[PDB]
Amino acid sequence: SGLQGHIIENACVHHIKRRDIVLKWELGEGAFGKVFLAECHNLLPEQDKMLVAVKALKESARQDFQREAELLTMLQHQHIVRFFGVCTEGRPLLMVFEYMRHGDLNRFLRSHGPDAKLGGEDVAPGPLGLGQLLAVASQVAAGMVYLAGLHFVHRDLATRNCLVGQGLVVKIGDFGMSRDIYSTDYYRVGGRTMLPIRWMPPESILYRKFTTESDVWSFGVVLWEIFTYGKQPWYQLSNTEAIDCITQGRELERPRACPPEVYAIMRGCWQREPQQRHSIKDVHARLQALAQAPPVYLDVLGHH
Ligand SMILES: Cc1ccc(NC(=O)c2ccc(C(F)(F)F)cc2F)c(-c2ccc(F)cc2)n1
Repeated sequence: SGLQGHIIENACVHHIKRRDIVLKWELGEGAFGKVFLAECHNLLPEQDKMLVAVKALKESARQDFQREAELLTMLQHQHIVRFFGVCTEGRPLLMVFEYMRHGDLNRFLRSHGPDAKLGGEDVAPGPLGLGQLLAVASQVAAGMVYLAGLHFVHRDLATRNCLVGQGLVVKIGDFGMSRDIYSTDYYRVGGRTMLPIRWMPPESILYRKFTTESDVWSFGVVLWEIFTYGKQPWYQLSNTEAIDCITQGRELERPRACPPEVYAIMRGCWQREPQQRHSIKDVHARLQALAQAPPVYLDVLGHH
């Protein structure tokens, strides 16, 4: 449950008046609640009014909301979805986040991939270029560095759990609806429990262990998703065949658009032994340089 997992190991929360939040329309809905585009007044200076994404809590779940909001208030970084605070006067209780114009990273990758149907404000016509793909991956890594820095275990790192804003700014974050919107990205064990198996290392599938290291493995899989324009990992396999391949040491193939150097960052996250796995700091440091490298050096990395 991500935020919940960090709470089960271990207020500065900003409050917003209901009259300062004006609900416009729904963006999505699930089981834990729904998301609305809203207009927020007197939130930030030199703006007066601004657009935000509002999570409306759908029982003794009100206490959960408060600790989640406390955790979200602490979790502030350039590549973590900005949390503005809560509205606790009257029901439904709301969490207020920034509005991310391009939506989740998976949706954005596929819409700028070779399988997209078809204007070009933040990015060029046709599929994303190498430079665009690298900057994307680096921001996700930066965000994961801040999380390993604060010693936070995500448990569900995937491009569907990242968001894209104006000027191609990518941040880790979701509104708790991935299980409803991307149900095929989870394996239903029984009753309620749904696991993102295609993104999980052998110790999370086999031993049910979740760490900072199972999170670097997921990043490796996120790196693969970036270079395949949001394709589902092990798409050719059923849930049981995918569990089998992961537990039997199989590695995901090198994507077409992926340079051997980027594939080496991936393979480093995919070491069977959690200890052997490369730290997120170095995975990020390796990606920052690859992203901020001259086009002369970049063009020699991408062939054909
Ligand atoms: C059922 C479910 C599953 C997963 C969720 N996401 C998280 O726990 C999560 C969100 C954000 C970040 C980061 F890094 F951006 F700070 C890290 C995370 F692990 C949620 C969720 C619950 C409350 C909420 F305000 C937002 C999302 N709910």
